[PDB]
This record gives sequence, structure tokens and C-alpha cells, in this order.
Amino acid sequence: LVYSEAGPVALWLARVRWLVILILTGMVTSSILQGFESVLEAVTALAFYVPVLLGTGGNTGNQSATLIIRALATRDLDLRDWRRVFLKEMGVGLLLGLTLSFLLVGKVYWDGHPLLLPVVGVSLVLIVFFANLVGAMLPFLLRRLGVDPALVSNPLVATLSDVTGLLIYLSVARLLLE
Amino acid sequence: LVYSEAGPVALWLARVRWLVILILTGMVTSSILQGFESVLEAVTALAFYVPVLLGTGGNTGNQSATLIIRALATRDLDLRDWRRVFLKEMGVGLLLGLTLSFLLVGKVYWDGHPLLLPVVGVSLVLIVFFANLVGAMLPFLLRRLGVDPALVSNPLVATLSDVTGLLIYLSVARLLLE
Ligand SMILES: CCCCCCCC/C=C/CCCCCCCC(=O)OC[C@H](O)CO
Ligand SMILES: CCCCCCCC/C=C\CCCCCCCC(=O)OC[C@H](O)CO
Ligand SMILES: [Ca+2]
Ligand SMILES: [Ca+2]
Ligand SMILES: [Ca+2]
Ligand SMILES: [Ca+2]
Repeated sequence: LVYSEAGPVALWLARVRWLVILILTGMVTSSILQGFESVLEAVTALAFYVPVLLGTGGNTGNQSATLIIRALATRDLDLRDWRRVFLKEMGVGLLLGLTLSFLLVGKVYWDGHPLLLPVVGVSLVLIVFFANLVGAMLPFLLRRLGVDPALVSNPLVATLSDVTGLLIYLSVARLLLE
Repeated sequence: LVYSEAGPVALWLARVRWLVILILTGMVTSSILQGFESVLEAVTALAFYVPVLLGTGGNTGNQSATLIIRALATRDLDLRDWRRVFLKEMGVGLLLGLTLSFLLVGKVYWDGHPLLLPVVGVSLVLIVFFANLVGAMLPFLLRRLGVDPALVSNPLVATLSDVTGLLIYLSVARLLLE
């Protein structure tokens, strides 16, 4: 509760379960990556861009969730507006996806991996598009369920976007490279 | 400003630069992975655990910062309390590191990469330990610096923990595997 009067063991016991749920969920990514071992081995450069893609997804979603949590608190939006938020946000995500995808493809050209120009460009557009929706809809789901985002919203978006982020990336990679 | 009366283009134009700043910073991770291409080549399974390790780092650090941002706002702590938070938090981080390390090491055994058991296990302890300190100190650093931690920290911790997290993991990889 009160940090100034909490000891190491006390803080450890207060924080541990939430991180443990997050890592147990987090391990699924390693299972997904093992299933794509052949493309990873065939083209080593595929591994180079996993953090940037997943990270850009998580940034997009947490920016998205932060706006929605704000609009819900100020009663600017209500829970019935999730149909409207969804339809508008898939426009914003397309725009953000193409924009950021343009930058990252330029980095792949600089690195000189022509086989990965379509793989990365397609993936980030889809990753940003989908991570944007996940961020926008979590505040609605949590509020409908009596949960306050502060502790929960940010790592939930990050972990969701990592799994859906890999699933998109390696699938596009398996398709275009094999 | 107000989400309900902003259109897709307005929403994109208002969000784009911050995401663009984040991805240009994020590209450093790909350069780092390229500098370790040989260790990536030596053991394909190394790539399998990059999202989990970096993801667990970001979770730990953002949990830590949220606690500190709370204590500073409710003024249980002020900016001068930073040495004690540091000394206390390196106890909490060690405990959190050993705990999550035990879980992730168990997953590496399940995946059947005995050769990677010490590399991953050691790396997660270091990643959790340092990311926990980073989270606790940014609210102190940001406030002393005329920045409000609340608005920026969450993607800030995520990007720091990805770079430092990659640097720890791959370095441990050459030391034990090369
Ligand atoms: C003490 C340590 C406990 C942690 C150890 C966890 C064991 C694996 C389960 C992971 C659940 C989440 C990820 C989904 C798991 C997919 C399982 C898998 O990898 O199956 C491949 C296997 O080699 C075919 O027999
Ligand atoms: C595209 C299929 C969408 C359905 C998939 C659901 C899974 C989560 C996704 C969005 C909902 C987020 C949860 C928000 C809870 C909303 C409450 C609701 O349904 O509101 C409409 C209105 O109130 C009734 O009259
Ligand atoms: Ca290879
Ligand atoms: Ca992340
Ligand atoms: Ca190889
Ligand atoms: Ca070679």
C-alpha cells in the first residue's frame, strides 16, 4: 500500500503475482518462434527486426489506450461508443501503419536486405493496424469489468501486441520466403 | 485534445510524431542484433527468447515506475528520497529476477535447449534487476528535469529496457557460447 513503510520482501510479495502471470503468458512467444525455426535459420536477418516491430505495435496500442481511458473518465465517450471508436480507429491505424512502415522499410533498404522489404513493410502496417485496435478496445473491456487500467492496461497491451505481432510477422515471412 | 470531435486525419497528425520518434529510436535494436549476427548464427534458439526477456524487462520497470510515480504524487516520497528507493529496489529486483528466472529456465528445459539454460537464466536475472532500477529512477529524473513522468514514462521504459535488455542477453551469449 504505502511504499515508504514497505520493505523489500513486502514489495516483492506485492508485485510478484502480476509479473508471474505476465511471463507465463509471455512464454508463448518462444513457442511460436520455435515453430518458425526454418525461416529464421534460412534468413538470419529476420531476427534483426523482431524488437522494433513488436515495440512499435506496443507503442501504437498504448498511445491508443491512453486516449480512450481519458475520454471515458471525462465522460467524453461512453461504453456504447465502442462500435464508433472501432470504425474510426481502423482508419487512424491504417494511416499510422503506412507512415511508420515507410520509415522502417527505409531502414531495411539501408541495411541491404532486399528479400525483407516486402516482409517488413507488410508486417508493420498490419501490426500497427491491429495493435491500434487492441489498445482502443481494452479500456472498454476493462471498464465493463470493473478494472482500473493504471496497473493493468499498459503491460496487457504490450503482451497482447507481442503475440499477435509475431503471429503476423512470421506468417508473412513464411509466405513470402518459402 | 478532445477525442470525440477529432477526425481520423486529425488523430493521425496528432499522434504520428511521437510514434515516429519512438521507431527511429527503436531501430537501434536492429543494429544491435546485427552486431551479434554471429552468435545468432551459432545458435538459432537464441532468437526464440528475445521477446520474452525484453518483454519481462519492460513489465518489471513499468511496474516499478508506477509505484514511484504514485508515491511522488501522493507525496509519500519527494525527490530527495532517491538513494533509499535505489537501495531498497535493488533488493526487490534481485528477488523478482530470481523468481521469473526460475519460471523461464523451466520453459527453456521444456523447449529442449539445455545449452541455453544458463544464458537465458542469468540474462533474465540481470535484465529484471537493472530494469527494476531504471523504472524506479526515471520518475525522480523526469521530475527534477521539468517533465511529468506520467505522460512519457511508459514507452520510455519500454525502449530503454529493449536496448539494455538486448545488450545484456547477447553479451552473456558470446561470453558463455563463444
Ligand atoms: C517450472 C517451470 C514452469 C514453466 C514451464 C512451462 C512448460 C510449457 C508451457 C508453457 C505454457 C505457455 C506456452 C504454450 C506452450 C506450448 C508448449 C510447447 O512448447 O510444446 C512443444 C513440445 O515440445 C511438444 O511436446
Ligand atoms: C468485431 C466483433 C466485436 C465483438 C467482440 C467482443 C470482444 C472484444 C472486442 C470489442 C468489445 C470490447 C468490450 C466492450 C464491452 C462493450 C459493451 C457493449 O456491448 O456495448 C454496446 C451497447 O452497450 C449494447 O446496447
Ligand atoms: Ca542462418
Ligand atoms: Ca515491449
Ligand atoms: Ca545457424
Ligand atoms: Ca555467414
